[PDB]
Amino acid sequence: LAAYMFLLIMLGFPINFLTLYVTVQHKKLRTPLNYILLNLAVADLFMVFGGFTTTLYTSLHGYFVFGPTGCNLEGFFATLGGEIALWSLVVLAIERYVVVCKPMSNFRFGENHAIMGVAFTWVMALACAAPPLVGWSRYIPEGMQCSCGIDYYTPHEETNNESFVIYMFVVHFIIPLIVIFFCYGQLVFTVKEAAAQQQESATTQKAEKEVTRMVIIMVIAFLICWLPYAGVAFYIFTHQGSDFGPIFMTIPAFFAKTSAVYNPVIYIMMNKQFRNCMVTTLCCGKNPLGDDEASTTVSKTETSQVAPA
Ligand SMILES: *C/C=C(C)/C=C\C=C(C)\C=C\C1=C(C)CCCC1(C)C
Repeated sequence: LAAYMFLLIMLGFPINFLTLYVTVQHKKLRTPLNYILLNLAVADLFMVFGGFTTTLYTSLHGYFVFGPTGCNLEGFFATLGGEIALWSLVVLAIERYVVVCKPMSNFRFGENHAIMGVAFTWVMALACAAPPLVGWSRYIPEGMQCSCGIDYYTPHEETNNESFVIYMFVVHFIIPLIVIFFCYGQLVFTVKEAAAQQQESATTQKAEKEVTRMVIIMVIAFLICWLPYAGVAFYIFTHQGSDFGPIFMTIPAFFAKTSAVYNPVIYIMMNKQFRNCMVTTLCCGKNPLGDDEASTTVSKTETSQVAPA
């Protein structure tokens, strides 16, 4: 595995470099909709803790085995490293969305709760600590966490798979999905809304028009894995290999390593710097005539202005 980890946690880093500069680039004016590279700093930098250091050093060849921990990009930083993306998109997706999901909540603060859902976030990182760590200490369980082996995992992996496949789900792509939908009914105020994510979505304060590329990606961000894998990930993680689920994994662990590709999910920058703009040159893009080179802070007295752009 060490060099599918370069094919594709290198080239993953550092075009997660020219991605993961960029929410340490300034440390942004973080957070916003680039909390996503503060969430996916602790989740696509930690997906390098991960695909360099320990899951590529000690981490799984390299090492090992080890353990370590959850494997631990896989148990930890792909909870975080995909969980956090499920979240980072129950917000983005559909941060059409946040702001019209919700109630724009104060004129902000349909920030949410996404800032404050960043405190929901470790709410499901103390709550993907809670089962998770007492997932391992449900006990061996601590199978491919500690072992990286067994022997609940398998006699009887159904609780254990059969609860977390069905435990993150249980709710985590149950209501959210059903809640979470609905203002993914701000996805029917979005299906007619790319006339809104176009003009209150090429123009709802922050980074957005291309915001509408919103949902070119964000339901292929749904789909990209998490349609063939909501398929071959639910049914996979009935788990049931020995020797065919894994292996098979990779493929079952490929597209969430081609969803460690925060590249066409930084542009989606977009998102702070595709608005500011309005202007003379170029696109990504915000009306578009030109789109530049305007707004900047406050968010403008001129030339691509003030709810800019
Ligand atoms: C690269 C390896 C990965 C991403 C390993 C595990 C993936 C998950 C625990 C996926 C969680 C999710 C599910 C089941 C459904 C909604 C989307 C999701 C990514 C949060």
